[PDB]
Amino acid sequence: SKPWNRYRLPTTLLPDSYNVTLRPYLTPNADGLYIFKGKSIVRFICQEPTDVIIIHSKKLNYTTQGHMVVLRGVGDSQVPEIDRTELVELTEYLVVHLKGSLQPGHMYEMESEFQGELADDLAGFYRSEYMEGNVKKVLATTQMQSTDARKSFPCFDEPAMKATFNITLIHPNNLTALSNMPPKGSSTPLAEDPNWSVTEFETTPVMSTYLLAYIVSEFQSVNETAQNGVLIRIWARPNAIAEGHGMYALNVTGPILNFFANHYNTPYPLPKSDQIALPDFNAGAMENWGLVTYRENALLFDPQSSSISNKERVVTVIAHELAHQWFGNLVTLAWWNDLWLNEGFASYVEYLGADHAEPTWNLKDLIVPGDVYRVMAVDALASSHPLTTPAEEVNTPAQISEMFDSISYSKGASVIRMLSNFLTEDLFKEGLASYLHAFAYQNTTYLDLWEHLQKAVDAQTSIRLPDTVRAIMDRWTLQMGFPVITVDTKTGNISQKHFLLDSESNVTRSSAFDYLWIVPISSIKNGVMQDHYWLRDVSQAQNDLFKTASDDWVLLNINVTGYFQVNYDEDNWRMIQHQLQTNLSVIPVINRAQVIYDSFNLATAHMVPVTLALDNTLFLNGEKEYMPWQAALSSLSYFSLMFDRSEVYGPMKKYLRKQVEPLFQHFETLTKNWTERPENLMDQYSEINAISTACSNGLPQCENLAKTLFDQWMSDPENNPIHPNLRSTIYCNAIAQGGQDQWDFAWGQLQQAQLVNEADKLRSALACSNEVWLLNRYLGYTLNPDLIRKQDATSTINSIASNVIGQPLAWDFVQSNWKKLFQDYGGGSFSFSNLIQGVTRRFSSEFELQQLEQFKKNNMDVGFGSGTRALEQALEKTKANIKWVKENKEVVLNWFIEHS
Ligand SMILES: *[C@@H]1O[C@H](CO)[C@@H](O[C@@H]2O[C@H](CO)[C@@H](O[C@@H]3O[C@H](CO)[C@@H](O)[C@H](O)[C@H]3NC(C)=O)[C@H](O)[C@H]2NC(C)=O)[C@H](O)[C@H]1NC(C)=O
Ligand SMILES: *[C@@H]1O[C@H](CO)[C@@H](O[C@@H]2O[C@H](CO)[C@@H](O[C@@H]3O[C@H](CO)[C@@H](O)[C@H](O)[C@H]3NC(C)=O)[C@H](O)[C@H]2NC(C)=O)[C@H](O)[C@H]1NC(C)=O
Ligand SMILES: *[C@@H]1O[C@H](CO)[C@@H](O[C@@H]2O[C@H](CO)[C@@H](O)[C@H](O)[C@H]2NC(C)=O)[C@H](O)[C@H]1NC(C)=O
Ligand SMILES: *[C@@H]1O[C@H](CO)[C@@H](O[C@@H]2O[C@H](CO)[C@@H](O)[C@H](O)[C@H]2NC(C)=O)[C@H](O)[C@H]1NC(C)=O
Ligand SMILES: *[C@@H]1O[C@H](CO)[C@@H](O[C@@H]2O[C@H](CO)[C@@H](O)[C@H](O)[C@H]2NC(C)=O)[C@H](O)[C@H]1NC(C)=O
Ligand SMILES: *[C@@H]1O[C@H](CO)[C@@H](O[C@@H]2O[C@H](CO)[C@@H](O)[C@H](O)[C@H]2NC(C)=O)[C@H](O)[C@H]1NC(C)=O
Ligand SMILES: *[C@@H]1O[C@H](CO)[C@@H](O[C@@H]2O[C@H](CO)[C@@H](O)[C@H](O)[C@H]2NC(C)=O)[C@H](O)[C@H]1NC(C)=O
Ligand SMILES: *[C@@H]1O[C@H](CO)[C@@H](O[C@@H]2O[C@H](CO)[C@@H](O)[C@H](O)[C@H]2NC(C)=O)[C@H](O)[C@H]1NC(C)=O
Ligand SMILES: *[C@@H]1O[C@H](CO)[C@@H](O)[C@H](O)[C@H]1NC(C)=O
Ligand SMILES: [Zn+2]
Repeated sequence: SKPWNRYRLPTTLLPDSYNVTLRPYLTPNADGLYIFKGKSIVRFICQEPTDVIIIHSKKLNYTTQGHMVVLRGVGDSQVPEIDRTELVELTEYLVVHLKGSLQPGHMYEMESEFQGELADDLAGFYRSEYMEGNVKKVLATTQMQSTDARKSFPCFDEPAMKATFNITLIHPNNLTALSNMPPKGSSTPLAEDPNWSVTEFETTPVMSTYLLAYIVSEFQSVNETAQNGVLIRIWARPNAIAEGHGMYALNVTGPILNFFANHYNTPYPLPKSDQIALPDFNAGAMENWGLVTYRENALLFDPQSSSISNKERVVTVIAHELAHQWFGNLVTLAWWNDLWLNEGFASYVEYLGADHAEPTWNLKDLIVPGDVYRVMAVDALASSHPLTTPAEEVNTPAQISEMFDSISYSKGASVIRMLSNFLTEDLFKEGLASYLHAFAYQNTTYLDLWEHLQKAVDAQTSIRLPDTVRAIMDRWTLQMGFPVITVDTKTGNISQKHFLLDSESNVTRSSAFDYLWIVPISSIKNGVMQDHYWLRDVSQAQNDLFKTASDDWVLLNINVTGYFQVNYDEDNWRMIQHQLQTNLSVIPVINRAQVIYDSFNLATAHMVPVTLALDNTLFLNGEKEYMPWQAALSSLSYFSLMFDRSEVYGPMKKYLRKQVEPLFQHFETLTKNWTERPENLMDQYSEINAISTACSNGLPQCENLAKTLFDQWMSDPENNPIHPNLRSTIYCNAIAQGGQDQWDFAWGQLQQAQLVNEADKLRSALACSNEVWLLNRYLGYTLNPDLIRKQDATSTINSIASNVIGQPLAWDFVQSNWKKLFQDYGGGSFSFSNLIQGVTRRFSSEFELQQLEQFKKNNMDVGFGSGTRALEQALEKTKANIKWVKENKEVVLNWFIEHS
C-alpha cells in the first residue's frame, strides 16, 4: 500500500516550527454559515529522501494560488517542483507529489491559504454561542484534543512530532485574543481593514499540536502575580467576573502550581497561566498548555449558593489540569496507546495538589471511593481490557477515542497510587523528577518511566522488591482485572484468583500470566502494623503474618493502597466485626469502609453469604466518619432499587433509621441546632449524608427539621436560611411532606434562578412530590423549551422516575411519547441511552420484563436513536435482576427484620 493510505504519518519529514494565522468570522454570511480563514507556514526537516510530503488536513478548503501549497527551501536551499496535490479524506491527509526528491539535512517551508466552517461542533476551531442579557454572543475557541488540530490548519498532527508555534489571531477590534503564550505586544490594526485587529503571540516552547489553543471573546479576568513573576489569570464572562465567581479559582491556582513545582522538582515551564471558563464546554476540561479550558460551571464558584462538594469539585478539577502542565505537556507520551499513564497520573495527583491547597481538609483519601471502588465495579467483569494496548492496534481516530475511558483514568490512577506507595513517595518523586529532567520537551513510553523508577530503587537499600519495577507493573498493566486475596487465619494460608462479580462468567481474553499477580500486602494485627509482605505469582502461599490466635485478628490492605479486594475466613470476619462494634478507632477509617465495600462485592460473587455483608454495616450506629457511611450507602443503593416497592423496604428503612439516629443527634449537638457547619470537609460530608439518610428513611426529627427550614424560607423568599450543603435533602423532603403550596413556590424559584447549581437542586427537588397530579404535570413541562431546557429534559424525567410513585408515571410517559425520536434525534441527540437506562433501572420481575419486550415491539419506525442496545442492556439487566431478587429477597428480609 501507498504511504497516504496508512493512518500513521511517515517519519521522513519532521516539523521544526509553524507560523499559523487564523481569522474567525463571528458574523455569518447571511446564508447561515460562519467560517474561519487561515494562512500557515510550516518549516520541517528532511530525514531520509522522499518525493512525497504527507501532512494532516481535515475539512479545509484551500484557496492557494495554483497548487494547494507553495513550497520553498530555507536559506540557499532549492526545492523540487510540485507534480500535484491531492486530498485523501479517509486518512485525513494533504498529499504533495513532487517531480523529484527532498534531501536529508535540508529545511523546507510549506505555505498554505485555506478556510473551513467555524461550526458549533466542539472540534478544531469552533464557535460557542451564549446569552448576555438580550444579546446573542459568539466566541471562537479550540478543542484540538485527539486529532483535531488538523481541522484548523494543516499540520503534522501526531503527539511526538513536536514544534514551536507562532500564532497570530486576526479578530474584531473590540474583542480580546488569547493563545498558549503571552501576546507579543499590542494589537495593531489590519492594514486592509481597520475594523479588524491583529494580535501576535510569543513563540511557544517545543510542544505537541493537540495542546494548542486560541480564543477570540469578550471575556475578562481576575489576575494575581506570584513572587516568582508568573502571571496567573481566570477568564470568564464579563457578568460572571463581576459577581466574584472567579475568586476561588484564582486563590487555589497559585498554591497548586507551587505544590507541583516542588513535587515534580521542576518549575512551571511557562511565563503565565490563563484558565478560561467557557459556556457549554462539554468535554469538561482540556489541559492546553498555558490556556486551560473548563466548562464554565466547573471553574466558577459562588460561595453564597454552592456546597462544599462544588468547592471540592473546583479545586480538584483545577489540580488535574495543572498537573498536566508538566506530566503530559512538558513530557509527552509518544502515542495514544499510553494515554492511561498521562490521564492516570493526573487523575491521582489531582488529590495531592488539592489537599495542599485546602490544607486542613484531607482530600487525599477521596480517591478510594471516587476512583478505586468505582473502576473496580467495571474491571471485575469479563468485558474489561488491560491498560496497555499494543501501539500498532491504535491507528484510526475512532480507535484513538476508545482510549479515553474509565480504565484509562481510574485504574491508571489506582495502580500508580499503588506503585507510589510500595516504593514510597520519596522514592517515587526521585525517579519522577529524573524522568522529567531527562525527557523535557520530548516523547516517552511508560517503559521510560519504569526505567527511571528502577534507577532510583537501584540507587538505595532500604526498600526491596520481589522483582524489577517492570516485572511487577507488567502484571497490573498487560492483563485485565485484579485479584481477590483470600486469607485463612487458622493456618495463615493465603491465595489469589482473578476476581469477577459474576461467578458463572467466561473470561475469553487470555493473559500471558494466567491471571496471577505480584501483590503488595500491608497488614495490621490487633491494631498494630506488621512487616510488609509480597505475594508472588502463585495461587497459594503460606506465611505466619496471617496466622491468628483464638482471640487475635488480622486485616489486609491498609488504606486500600493495593488494587485488590480481601476475603478472610468467617472467624476473622467476626473478630473484625466485634472490634469495630467495641472500639472502631483501632482500625483506620479507609479500612472500615473497605470491609463494607469488599464484602458486598464478595457477596455478589457468591464468596461470602450476603448476610455477612449486612453484618459489616452493624457497627455504623457508632460511626462518625464520612467514608464508612458512604460505603454502606453505595453498596445498599442497588438493594433499595430492587426492594423499595416490596415488603422489604419497611424493615430496611427501620434499620437505617436505627443506625443513623445517633449520628443525627451528634450533628444536632455539634452544629448547635443546624446553625453552623462542621470544621473540615470530611465532617461536612458525613453531615450531608446523615441528613440525607435520615430524611429518606423517614426519621421524624429530620422530617421536622426540613418542614421548619422550608417554611422559614417561604415566609421570607429573599433570605434563604438553608445552608447550600443541605439544600438538596431539605428541598426534597419538604416538597414531599407538602403539596402544591411548596411545589409552586420552588417552581417560581427555578424559573427565576440565575445559577445552574441552584436550578439543578430545584429540578431534582420538584420530582420528590407524593401528589401523582403534580408529577404528571411536571412530566408535561419537560418537553416545553421555555420551562425546561432541552438538555435538562431527560435528566428531569429520570429524577421523577427515581421517585417510586414516579416510576410508573415516567414509564408511561416515555413509552407513549417515545415516538419523539423524530423531533429530538433531529431535534438534537437527546441522550436516549440515559433515559431508558434510568426509567427501567428498577425492573425486577417477569411481568416487567414482558412490558419491555412489549414496548420493544414497536420496532417498526422509531428505532431507538443512539440508545439502541441500551434497550438490550435493559433486557439483559432485567433478567439479571429477576434472578438476583429470587436468590436474595428471602434472606435479606429476614436479616432486616432480625436487626431492626
Ligand atoms: C513567520 O512569522 C514571523 C513573524 O511575523 C516572520 O518573521 C518576521 O519577518 C519579518 C520579515 O518577513 C521581519 O520584519 C521586518 O521586515 C522588513 C521587511 O519590510 C525588514 O526590512 C526588517 O528587517 C524587519 N524589521 C526590523 C525592525 O528589523 C521580522 O524581523 C521577523 N520577526 C521575527 C523573527 O520575530 C517569519 O519570516 C515568518 N516565517 C516565514 C517562514 O515566512
Ligand atoms: C468548502 O467547499 C465545500 C465544497 O466545495 C462547500 O460546500 C458547497 O458550497 C456550495 C456553494 O457555496 C453549495 O452549493 C449550492 O449553492 C447554492 C447557491 O446559493 C445554494 O442555494 C444551494 O443550497 C447549494 N446546493 C446544495 C445542494 O445544497 C453546497 O452547499 C456545497 N456543495 C458541495 C458539493 O458540497 C463549502 O461552502 C466550503 N466551505 C468553506 C467554509 O469554505
Ligand atoms: C517563529 O518565531 C521564532 C522566534 O521569534 C523564529 O525563530 C528564529 O528562526 C530564525 C530563522 O530560522 C533563526 O535565524 C533565529 O535564530 C530564530 N530566533 C529565535 C529567537 O529563536 C521561528 O523561525 C519562527 N517560526 C517560523 C515557522 O518561521
Ligand atoms: C463590540 O463591538 C460590536 C460592534 O458593533 C458591538 O456589537 C453590538 O453590541 C450592541 C450592544 O451590546 C448591540 O445592541 C448590537 O446589536 C451589536 N451588534 C452586532 C452586529 O452584534 C459589541 O457589543 C461590542 N462589545 C464589546 C464588549 O466591546
Ligand atoms: C479568595 O480570596 C479573597 C481575598 O484574598 C477572599 O475575599 C474576602 O472576602 C471579603 C468579603 O467581605 C473581602 O472584603 C476581602 O477582600 C477578603 N478576605 C477575607 C479574609 O475575608 C475570597 O473570599 C476568597 N474566596 C474563596 C472562595 O476562598
Ligand atoms: C522523541 O523523543 C526522543 C527522546 O525520547 C528523541 O530522541 C532524542 O533526540 C535527541 C536529539 O534528537 C538526541 O540527543 C537523543 O539521542 C535522542 N534520543 C533517543 C534517540 O532516544 C526523538 O527525536 C523524539 N521523537 C520525535 C519524533 O521528535
Ligand atoms: C494450607 O496449605 C497446604 C497446601 O500446600 C494444605 O495442606 C495440604 O493438604 C493436602 C490435602 O489434600 C495434603 O495432600 C497435603 O499433604 C497437605 N500438606 C500439609 C498439611 O503440609 C492445607 O490444607 C492448607 N489449608 C487450607 C486450604 O485451609
Ligand atoms: C492511613 O491513612 C491515614 C489518613 O487516612 C494516615 O494518618 C495520618 O498520618 C499522618 C502522618 O503519617 C499524620 O500527620 C496524621 O495525623 C494522620 N491523619 C489522620 C487523619 O489520622 C495513616 O498514616 C495511614 N497509614 C498508613 C500505614 O499509610
Ligand atoms: C480505644 O483504643 C485506643 C487506641 O489503642 C485508645 O486511645 C482509646 O482511648 C480506646 N477507647 C476506649 C473507649 O476504650
Ligand atoms: Zn487530564
